[PDB]
Amino acid sequence: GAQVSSQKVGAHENSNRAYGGSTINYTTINYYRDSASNAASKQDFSQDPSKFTEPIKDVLIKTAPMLN
Amino acid sequence: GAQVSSQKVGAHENSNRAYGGSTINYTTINYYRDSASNAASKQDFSQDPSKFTEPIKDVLIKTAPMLN
Amino acid sequence: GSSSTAATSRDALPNTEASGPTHSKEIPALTAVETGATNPLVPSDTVQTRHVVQHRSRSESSIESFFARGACVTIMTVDNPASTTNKDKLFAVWKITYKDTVQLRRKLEFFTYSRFDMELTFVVTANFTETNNGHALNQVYQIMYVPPGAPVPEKWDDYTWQTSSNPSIFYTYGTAPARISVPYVGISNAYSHFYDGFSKVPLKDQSAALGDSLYGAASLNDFGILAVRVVNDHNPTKVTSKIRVYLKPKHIRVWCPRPPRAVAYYGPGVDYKDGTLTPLSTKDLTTY
Amino acid sequence: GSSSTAATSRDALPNTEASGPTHSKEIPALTAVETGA
Amino acid sequence: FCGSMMATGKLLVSYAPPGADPPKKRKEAMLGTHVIWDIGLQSSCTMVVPWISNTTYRQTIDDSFTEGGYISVFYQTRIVVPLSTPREMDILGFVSACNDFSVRLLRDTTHIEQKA
Amino acid sequence: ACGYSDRVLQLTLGNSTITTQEAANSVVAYGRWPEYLRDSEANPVDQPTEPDVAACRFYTLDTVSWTKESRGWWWKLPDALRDMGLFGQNMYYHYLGRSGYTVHVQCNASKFHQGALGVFAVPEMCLAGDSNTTTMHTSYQNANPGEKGGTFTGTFTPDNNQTSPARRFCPVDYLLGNGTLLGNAFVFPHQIINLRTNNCATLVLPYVNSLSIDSMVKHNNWGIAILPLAPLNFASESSPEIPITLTIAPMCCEFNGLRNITLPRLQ
Amino acid sequence: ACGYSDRVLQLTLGNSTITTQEAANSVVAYGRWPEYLRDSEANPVDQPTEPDVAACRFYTLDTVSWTKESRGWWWKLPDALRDMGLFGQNMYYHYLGRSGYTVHVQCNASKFHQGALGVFAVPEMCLAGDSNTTTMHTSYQNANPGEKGGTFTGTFTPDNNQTSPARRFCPVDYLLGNGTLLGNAFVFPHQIINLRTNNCATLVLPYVNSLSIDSMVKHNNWGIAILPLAPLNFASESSPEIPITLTIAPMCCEFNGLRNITLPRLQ
Ligand SMILES: CCCCCCCCCCCCCCCC(=O)O
Ligand SMILES: *C(=O)CCCCCCCCCCCCC
Ligand SMILES: *C(=O)CCCCCCCCCCCCC
Repeated sequence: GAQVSSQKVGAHENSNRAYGGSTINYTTINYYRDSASNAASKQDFSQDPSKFTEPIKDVLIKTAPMLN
Repeated sequence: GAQVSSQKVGAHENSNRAYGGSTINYTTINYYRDSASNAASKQDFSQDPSKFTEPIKDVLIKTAPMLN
Repeated sequence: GSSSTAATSRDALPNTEASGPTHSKEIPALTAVETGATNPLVPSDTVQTRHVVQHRSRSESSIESFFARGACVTIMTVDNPASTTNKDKLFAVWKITYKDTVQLRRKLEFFTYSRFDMELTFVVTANFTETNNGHALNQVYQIMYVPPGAPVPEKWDDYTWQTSSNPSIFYTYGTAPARISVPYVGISNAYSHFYDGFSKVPLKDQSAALGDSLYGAASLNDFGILAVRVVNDHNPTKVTSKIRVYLKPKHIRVWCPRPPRAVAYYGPGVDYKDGTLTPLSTKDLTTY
Repeated sequence: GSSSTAATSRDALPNTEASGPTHSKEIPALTAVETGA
Repeated sequence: FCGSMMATGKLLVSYAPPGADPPKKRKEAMLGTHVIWDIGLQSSCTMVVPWISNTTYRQTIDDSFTEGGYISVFYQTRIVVPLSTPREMDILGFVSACNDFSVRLLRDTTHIEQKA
Repeated sequence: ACGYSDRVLQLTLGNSTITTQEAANSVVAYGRWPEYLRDSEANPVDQPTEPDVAACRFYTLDTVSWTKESRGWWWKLPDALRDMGLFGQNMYYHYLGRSGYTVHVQCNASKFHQGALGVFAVPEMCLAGDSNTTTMHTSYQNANPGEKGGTFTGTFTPDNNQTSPARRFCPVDYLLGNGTLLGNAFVFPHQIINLRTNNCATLVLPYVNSLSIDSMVKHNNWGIAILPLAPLNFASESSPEIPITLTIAPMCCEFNGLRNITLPRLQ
Repeated sequence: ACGYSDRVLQLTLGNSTITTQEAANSVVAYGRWPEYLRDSEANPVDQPTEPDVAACRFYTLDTVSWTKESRGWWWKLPDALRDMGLFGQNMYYHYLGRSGYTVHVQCNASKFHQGALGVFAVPEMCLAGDSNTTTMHTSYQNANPGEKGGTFTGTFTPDNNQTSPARRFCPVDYLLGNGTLLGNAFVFPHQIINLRTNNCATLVLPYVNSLSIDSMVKHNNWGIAILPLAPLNFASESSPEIPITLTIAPMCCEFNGLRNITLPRLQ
């Protein structure tokens, strides 16, 4: 029950028949029934900051006057 | 997610139903998400030395006079 | 599932082709090094050759293979003394660099720029120093990476060793040498082995002291420090320890080849010292 | 057997687009922080 | 701008990328990146400090090699008020990152400690 | 057929043209012609200044003189061009800059003269200092001579004035002024002006650095080192002299981070 | 709908931005936006220099002060920008140049102040001299004040020192400093800063001349004249003052005939 995922490669070795290029993957297998035992996957999501940067009721159009 | 590659065999044991001959491969599995954690693959490329040995603007034809 | 594997480093070099006598206007042997080019000859250009199937390869002189070794870059000393000592418990602080030793430094300096992931391996040894029979229990060491800007420890036991964010290794004496990897962490697109410049422009309108800085220095290479301590509390018999740090540059690329260092190193720049400038020995021109 | 793997944490941030001179009623620079934005 | 509604004025907000004498006069500040702010019903004004840097990332400590340059504010005309109006007033400034901003190499902060 | 030749070249950049009738081909360092910064490698986001013909043109520096006692000369780039027309102005008005170069070294003589100059272009040409009590101490002013360049010496002479140290380079010729043997300088892009063969050297240099763009005022990307590999001689004269002239054109230069002008302390 | 307005503008050129919240629209002189010189109208054949963002950006000149006694101010272009950053350098390094401009005059006050400034852009703004014994005698130095500009006067005062004549302009305000009535200056591109209505004037000026390109150092293409059509007043104060600031950006400037830099006699 292996999970195979890709690595985001930073420094690439001089190689494209083994390392740097042809997508380098890594493998994870969970050994425990409790998910709290799992390592962190770090495959995380981002979001728009608007709930903090623009919490105003009427939409902000930046080219327009904020007050109108 | 195993990578299987071939070895370049130097000394061959007296065997061709197991070692020396029928291409000997080896296996790599990456255990970490960070590619910096990976071993080196050593599957590396070579290049022509010309950018150092012949950096001249007009092509060198060795049988010809270099100065003409 | 299973992945299975254009001139590669382990390919055989070119065969020698058979070539016979020659008499013509083709002149491979004559050349002009003023152009800046090296004459690309092979033996069949100037002697008769037989056919040879070449099997040798340049596999061991690829950049990766030339550098595929851990090299010692520093020795850090720490101790764990009695609590009754007038002297403070020694913890070590080392500014990370490959320039405190000479062998790896000389190899990297065949090039102007490089990119690599860094593998650090740590060998730890300890000994008693006072001719006493007292004993000590197995030590644990904390190796903390303190990146530029983070608080450097001032005492072996102050709050900085909490390491909530710095990475630390807790190494247990007598186990396999510790080891970590680090990515290419440079603030540039490649590490600079040589920087012909300054970190400050001195301005006319400013005092000379205010515009001054060291030649060839820049934060291009400030990587922070390693701080190391014996975690165990003070013991009645003093033990001293050494942490040897080994650096292997893996997944490496390099650019712009240079003549290698030919006289002894003298500080972290290219400076040289009087009395060390004579690398060549005596040999007469017509003596084999 | 083997499982194989929307803005993620490791995605590249947005590109800078080329932009030229401007003269108009569009006023991005003026704003009002009283709004809370 | 937190003066009264009757107060007017134009100010010049400037960013000078590093390497020259830091601006102490409007004449020099005006040669770098800048916004001339006209005070009025839109109460506030934003100057963007575009990422202009030699290195691909800067250090989070004072460091000359990765220095970032100079921010300054000048009077462009002057604050003008009618009679019966406060002649002195405050402005407040705010800073925030743009959507192209990132950080890396996690480290401890010097902003908290625990002595003994 | 038409008589075109390796030895006879014309170079034209901006409003300037160079001709030569005794060239030995020309070098493009590391095989890379100069280029503007690609969008995929870009870093400052402001619209760059690109002076084009105003700065990408041949500038001739002050001529020097080669004699039997000359040990060699060095210059740094962009430093040697810092006071050259609009290239110099664009350099000092901007925080950042990048530039490639065509370097043309000129030295003619006669069929009865002999001698050979190695002309080397070195990326990050860090030079050794004059001190045996402090390292990396050469001052900004002494590290940056501008167009007059500096010279190599055959003897290391440590500065012993610790009260007011000279803080300058002491570049020994057979150690390439940097602690490595001069015989190996040929791994750098180069040509040789050997007087019986040719009267000039031409090196086209791409911008080289570990960054896409950087501070030109703080950092020199290239050094030019000229050393006599074979000494000047002539007929049976004891003191021959022949001039050496440098002419350099910036190529594909672009600049970012415009502000007030930098006014550096140079003396 | 979104609230866009005539009165509220943002102008961005190079690394510089102007905002205004009390504009009275803006003027494009003779309906012609600035432009680079077309090939069909070209004349010097050398490849021109086009500095683009290095010079086409807002430069702010020294601020002046408007009082009840002010008779008016004048500046000439390109002269007022001759010492402005890379625009000034490109101007002096080249024989020829052409440029258009965005001129933004700034003057705010309060709802209790009053007064009105006529801001006129005049092609070939030739001004009258101070002499009644010699004509066309104003010197180059006095005709070209640079960024400080000059002023109008309400009284003609002939220079009577024939030993060492002052050789300057004596520009009378109601005669537009040139012998024609000021009430007719409105046939030139203009705006009025009337303090109850607006706090700025914006004039976009095309390059105008009887030639495609010319000597910027010899010839000013445009004059900017600012005169109080209605005098400054405030509450019941006898000596009110409010500042006037000029900010000008060159647009589409291009230059030909590069050589060593012009070093003019300006005093
Ligand atoms: C717990 C261990 C942490 C180890 C932290 C490693 C920190 C980065 C070190 C960078 C090494 C750079 C080597 C090349 C230096 C150069 O530019 O000359
Ligand atoms: C998916 O899990 C099937 C593939 C199995 C691959 C080998 C498993 C390696 C050993 C895991 C042992 C069990 C852990 C508790
Ligand atoms: C590809 O990875 C699928 C085949 C899995 C073969 C067995 C894996 C062996 C154990 C790897 C454990 C996970 C490492 C973090």
